[PDB]
Amino acid sequence: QLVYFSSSSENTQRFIERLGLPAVRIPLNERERIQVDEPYILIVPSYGGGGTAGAVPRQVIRFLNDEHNRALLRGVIASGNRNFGEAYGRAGDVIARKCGVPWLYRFELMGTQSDIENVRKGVTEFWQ
Amino acid sequence: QLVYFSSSSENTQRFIERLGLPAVRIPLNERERIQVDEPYILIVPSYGGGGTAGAVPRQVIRFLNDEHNRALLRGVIASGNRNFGEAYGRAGDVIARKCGVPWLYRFELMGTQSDIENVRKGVTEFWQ
Amino acid sequence: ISAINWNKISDDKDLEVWNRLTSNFWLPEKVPLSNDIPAWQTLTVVEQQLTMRVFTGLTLLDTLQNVIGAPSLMPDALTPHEEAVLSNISFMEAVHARSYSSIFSTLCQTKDVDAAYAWSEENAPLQRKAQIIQQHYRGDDPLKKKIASVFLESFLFYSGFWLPMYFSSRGKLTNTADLIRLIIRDEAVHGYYIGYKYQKNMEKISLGQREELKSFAFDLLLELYDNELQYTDELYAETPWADDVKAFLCYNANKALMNLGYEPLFPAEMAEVNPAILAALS
Amino acid sequence: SAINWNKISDDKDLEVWNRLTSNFWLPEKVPLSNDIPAWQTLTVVEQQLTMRVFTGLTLLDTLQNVIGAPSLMPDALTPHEEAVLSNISFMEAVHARSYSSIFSTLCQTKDVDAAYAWSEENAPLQRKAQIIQQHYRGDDPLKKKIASVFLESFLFYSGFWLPMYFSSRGKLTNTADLIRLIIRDEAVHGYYIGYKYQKNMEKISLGQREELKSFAFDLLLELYDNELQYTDELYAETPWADDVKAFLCYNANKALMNLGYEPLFPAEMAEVNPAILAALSP
Ligand SMILES: Cc1cc2nc3c(=O)[nH]c(=O)nc-3n(C[C@H](O)[C@H](O)[C@H](O)COP(=O)(O)O)c2cc1C
Ligand SMILES: Cc1cc2nc3c(=O)[nH]c(=O)nc-3n(C[C@H](O)[C@H](O)[C@H](O)COP(=O)(O)O)c2cc1C
Ligand SMILES: [Mn+2]
Ligand SMILES: [Mn+2]
Ligand SMILES: [Mn+2]
Ligand SMILES: [Mn+2]
Repeated sequence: QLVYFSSSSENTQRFIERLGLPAVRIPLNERERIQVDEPYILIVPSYGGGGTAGAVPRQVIRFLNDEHNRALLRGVIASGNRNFGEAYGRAGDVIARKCGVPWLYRFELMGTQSDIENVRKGVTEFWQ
Repeated sequence: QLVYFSSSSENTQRFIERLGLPAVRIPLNERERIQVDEPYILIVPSYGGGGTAGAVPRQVIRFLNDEHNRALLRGVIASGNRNFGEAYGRAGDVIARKCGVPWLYRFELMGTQSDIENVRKGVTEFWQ
Repeated sequence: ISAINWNKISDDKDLEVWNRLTSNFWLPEKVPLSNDIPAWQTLTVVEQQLTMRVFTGLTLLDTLQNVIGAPSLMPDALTPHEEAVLSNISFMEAVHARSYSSIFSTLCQTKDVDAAYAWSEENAPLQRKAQIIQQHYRGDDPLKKKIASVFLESFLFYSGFWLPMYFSSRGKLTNTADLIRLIIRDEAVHGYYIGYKYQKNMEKISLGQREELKSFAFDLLLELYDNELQYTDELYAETPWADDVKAFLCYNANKALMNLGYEPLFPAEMAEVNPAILAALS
Repeated sequence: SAINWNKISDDKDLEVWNRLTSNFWLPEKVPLSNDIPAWQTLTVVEQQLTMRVFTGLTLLDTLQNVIGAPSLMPDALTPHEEAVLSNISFMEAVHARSYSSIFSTLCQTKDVDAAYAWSEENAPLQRKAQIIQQHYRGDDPLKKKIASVFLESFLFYSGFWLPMYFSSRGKLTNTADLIRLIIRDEAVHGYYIGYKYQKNMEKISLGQREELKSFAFDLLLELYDNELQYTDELYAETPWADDVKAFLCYNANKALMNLGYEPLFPAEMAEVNPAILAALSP
């Protein structure tokens, strides 16, 4: 299973529609909180800009500070843009360093055809 | 005698045209240098903005660091804008504190009618 | 459209003002506004309403300078370097407008802010003012726009800017005053620069046209002046400070005229400011 | 009307306003002087190319400053949209100014002016400048946003390839730092203008979106073909021509994704040498 967040720009959203795999979306509305009952890989876009810790979106932090969802986290994939230098996919290693889970993949915006390809093959071989 | 500098905006120039008193202008062209053979009060606009020393215009420094002109300097009058807070008339007290000559007056832009009356009465009383 | 060369300057003032305005960069987040909360709590209801109505008014005019004012001056630039400076001016007008929202956010209650906004919408003198200014911006004469701009921020704005400067001298809302001083520092350079270019533009038109514009400016000034007296009277109606605000208006009107290359019009009596106000300014 | 930053319609305006403003920088904050020993080791061919690249980028950034961003302002959905566009506009001037900072520190005036004249004469560069300007003067708000996103998220990277290449060789590392600040701005610029294009797509009919999709890909390929020619004339005396073209295809796909479209160029066309991608993101 895959859990993801996407803003009103919906870049990561369109990545998962083109991916094909069944996934659950972390609500854009901050009041509504969603709960997961099975082990998952988290796909999160970066919004740091620099190094002021705010790379991970607020809706994800609220999702992950919940002990139920956090314990079921198995891996993380980060999206973003290479044009942000060292901060490209910053949300990835921040979640990976804090939770202890490994940082799996790294891609840009909606993902290229090579990206979807590598995430499809990557996820299945991860579970095995 | 009065010595003054004014930029291409000519705010100080129009104060002296409305002052009536005989005056000589420090050339706008940096290559052209002028020499003065009489004691004088210097009227100068401020171009600091903040506190990075560069309040005195470049053409005034080249006039002043010449030993001949510096010796005959007797006082300094600054122009500017109150909107620059503490830096209002910064070029005045920078020339004053360095050369040891007193800082006499402080006016805005082209100077008000009050300023012209205050400078006329001030100049005559200074030589006294 | 040519490739800009900052190492081939036609007018030295373009570089000087560019350098000044850019290195003067600031954001409302740089000022610790939340430290004014205790001082805000000690103000009377009258003083609180006045403050909110002053800034809601100033937000309109700075937005006007952001969207219509500074953009309308751009097609009439004499150098390419002038275009770039006007791009900065435009953006900083948005910062100016944005920072008034930072004050409401930190100090005021949402209900009262919206009431102050609705008060500014209904206020006739304010709307009449904004319609006159933008009428000239939508006009076809580039020189009248430059007059309107200088009059707006080097003169008209100071009916509202008086208030935080008064509070400053009383030791209240000192950080809000620090904010306003950053805006005022911007506007001095804005007026100087636009006024300078006004005079440069007049150097390529006939002498008869120059005299026609001098008559126009003084007529427009007195028109806006008479309307601002009405605006002051409605704002400061609950206070006994109107006469002191009007004195401060004439003082800046003279500076606005001097930005354009004209002599000050208002005599000492009318332009005599309370020394505490000038002290808070400097 | 008076802008209110506490009554945000689209939450994305405030996020982008905060990112772009707190990203503020000036070319003076980059130590370009430390690149002079590296510049003296570059060959005559390499130096000539460097200057021709930046004079071309100066024209295009000025176009974005003067016509580009200001032509998007009347077509804004929110008042906050206009304030962000003020910032983009201003920062295009900073971008264009920073290329002159490079010439001042490293290059010789006879060589710089020759490069400017070369850019005047160059046919593909002028063709690119004319085509983009043509859409800004147009009456269609949707095509303006397409042209703007294509220019700075795709076309620029034929020039931006060079500093990143030198960076991977350990040459002109401070110049590349400056470029990475421009690149960081443009990623946000393209994202935002692309995002606002998609919000504008909501109002036009289902069939009207299909015509814009056709237009976008037509414009992309018309500009892509023109950029191949521009690349060949720039990199004529160097074996790097084919590597720049791959870097163009890689960025063209990102330009499309900003607008919410599928990538067009396949992996084998858009495969960039890892050293160039490493210089962009360490
Ligand atoms: C304000 C802002 C900050 C961003 N910061 C980063 C960043 O630090 N690192 C990165 O790789 N991408 C960054 N991005 C790019 C986004 O990660 C990218 O556009 C992503 O596709 C957004 O996904 P979404 O549309 O699902 O929210 C930033 C974008 C914005 C608007
Ligand atoms: C870039 C710049 C910086 C300025 N800095 C100051 C200052 O630090 N203090 C001050 O009182 N006035 C300052 N001013 C205002 C000028 O001193 C004022 O406009 C003066 O009247 C100009 O006279 P001039 O036209 O003869 O050059 C500054 C003006 C500019 C354009
Ligand atoms: Mn303003
Ligand atoms: Mn202004
Ligand atoms: Mn740019
Ligand atoms: Mn841009």
